[PDB]
Amino acid sequence: NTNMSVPTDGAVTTSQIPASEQETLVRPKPLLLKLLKSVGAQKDTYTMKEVLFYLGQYIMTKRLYDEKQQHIVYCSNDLLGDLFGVPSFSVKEHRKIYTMIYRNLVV
Amino acid sequence: DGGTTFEHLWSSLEPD
Repeated sequence: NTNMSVPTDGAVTTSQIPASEQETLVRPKPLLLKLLKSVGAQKDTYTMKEVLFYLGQYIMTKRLYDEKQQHIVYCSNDLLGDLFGVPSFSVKEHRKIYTMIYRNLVV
Repeated sequence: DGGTTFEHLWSSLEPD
């Protein structure tokens, strides 16, 4: 008996195989590299998670986002927003985030 | 969603 109703989290692959692709390291530009390496990036190749990590440092440390709404990043007059293809951006739009970064990498 | 910190929602927006 087990009254502890817990999900059996394990590598159980009967019908499906986990949808997991090798996290593609993205290709940067000098502009990205300057922001990355200036916020503590040791890498020259980095995955999407690492973009979130390092690119987020840049937005934070420069305080390019709004004062009242953290989910609203202006970064206007900077290269960041520009390069994303935007005047400002919302971190709520995941798809936009991917594409704004993807705009700057080669695949 | 309230006022979720830029620190988290940005760094946690990746698929998996």
